[PDB]
Amino acid sequence: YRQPKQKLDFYTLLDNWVLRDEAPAVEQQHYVIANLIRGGVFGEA
Amino acid sequence: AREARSRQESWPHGFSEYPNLAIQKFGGTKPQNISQLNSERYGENWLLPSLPPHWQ
Amino acid sequence: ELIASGLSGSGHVLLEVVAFARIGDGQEVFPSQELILDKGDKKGQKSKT
Amino acid sequence: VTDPEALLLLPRLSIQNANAISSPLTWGFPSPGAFTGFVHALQRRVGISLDIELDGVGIVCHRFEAQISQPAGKRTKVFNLTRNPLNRDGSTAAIVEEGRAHLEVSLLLGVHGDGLDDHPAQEIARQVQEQAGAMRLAGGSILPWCNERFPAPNAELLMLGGSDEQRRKNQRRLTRRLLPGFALVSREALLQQHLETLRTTLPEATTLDALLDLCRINFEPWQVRDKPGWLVPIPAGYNALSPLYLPGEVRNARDRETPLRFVENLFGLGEWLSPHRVAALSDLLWYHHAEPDKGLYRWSTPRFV
DNA sequence: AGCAGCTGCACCTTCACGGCGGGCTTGAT
DNA sequence: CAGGTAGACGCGGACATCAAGCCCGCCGTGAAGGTGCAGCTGCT
Repeated sequence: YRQPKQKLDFYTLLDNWVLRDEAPAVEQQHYVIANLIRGGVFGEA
Repeated sequence: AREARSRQESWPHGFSEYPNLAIQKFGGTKPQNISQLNSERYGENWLLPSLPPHWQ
Repeated sequence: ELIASGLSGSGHVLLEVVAFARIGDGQEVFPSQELILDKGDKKGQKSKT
Repeated sequence: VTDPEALLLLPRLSIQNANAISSPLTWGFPSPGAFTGFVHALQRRVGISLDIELDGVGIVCHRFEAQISQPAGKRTKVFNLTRNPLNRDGSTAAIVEEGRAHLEVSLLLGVHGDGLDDHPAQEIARQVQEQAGAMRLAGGSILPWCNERFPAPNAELLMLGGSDEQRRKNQRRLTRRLLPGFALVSREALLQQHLETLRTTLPEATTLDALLDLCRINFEPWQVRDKPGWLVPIPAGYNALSPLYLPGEVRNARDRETPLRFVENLFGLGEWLSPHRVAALSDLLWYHHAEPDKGLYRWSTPRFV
């Protein structure tokens, strides 16, 4: 689930949120904040 | 010798490794004050090893 | 006077010197450093031996 | 010319900063010319008063350490230098490179003079050892053996004295004192035979010597042709360039009562053996050979093979 | 005023120039 | 003050397959040159 073809994964929604200032629906906002709660290495190249 | 070990295709030639060379420099950063052939090769006396074996 | 009697050709005096310095537990001691002019190339050099 | 009547054994000596760079093409262990000059200095200092003639040195080299470093990403090595004082006006001095090394080496030396008598048997070797402590071997001072666990004494072993079974017992009791070391010998006939072998319709002289030192990991199938033992190039003396000048003509000589002559290096081959596979300890001695009218001031190990 | 001696300055040559490794020696108590 | 002799200790056959092995950014500077000529002060 949450495959990059259907644009509903964490990276796509985060890059749409912080860079282009278009927030998604509230459930996907819960998913991206829960991703930031889980923690990792999310840096680009 | 790298990619034809299992093959019989081997050139009529070879190489040499020369382990444990040592470089020695005569002119510091202006080697032309020593001589002209010392400018052709900058330092690099390239001394050959002649050291005694270690017992164990 | 012993060093003077050795320096005047009479003997060749052999001395043994030991020094104890009290620094502290786990602190840094400073040996001699070597003069290395050619450290080879970046990404692997040492800059203190 | 000389065959020693007795051997003197100096124990394991230590040298702290010897000379690493021995020749314009070689580095490593120092030249045997230093050891022959050392035993001639011992002769000039002690041998006149005690009516003994000291000649010949067998080199052992129990251990050897060099002060070198390998730069990052290169397989070559460089030397660690010293920091000389400033010239004047605060300017740093131009660096002249030199190498250093630490040696632990014992050497046996053959005395043949008729100045050894029935009463002097052990005080001769003690008087030699007390004088060989305040001297240097290759530019490096001899370490003096301060307060430690157990000392090491000399030996004065007579050669002809004793039965032949006792002669082999004396050779075994001398060989047991220097068994964990090695020995440097000169192999010139092997180099000449390899010259005759390698010369097959092509002319070459000195790449012969380069051939016996490298690693021939190349062969048509790969194969690595080996060599008998540790073969190493050594500086075996000098060769003349200029005619011999009279003792007061060369400007800025070392002394003005000796003829001077400009020379250059020669190069030979040698081997590091073990001291238990030779069965002869009157061998392994190094001597000078001058030939003063044509240059070629050489030193070698005669009577070996 | 005229040699000896000290200090400052211009002149000169050359791009680093590869890594999967590579050898041969070591005792007897 | 004391304390045992003897002889022997088993066979067989088998030990598993599957799928994957991270991205990013950066690596210190300073000092390590002879030689010849012009010209400037100080001295006899």
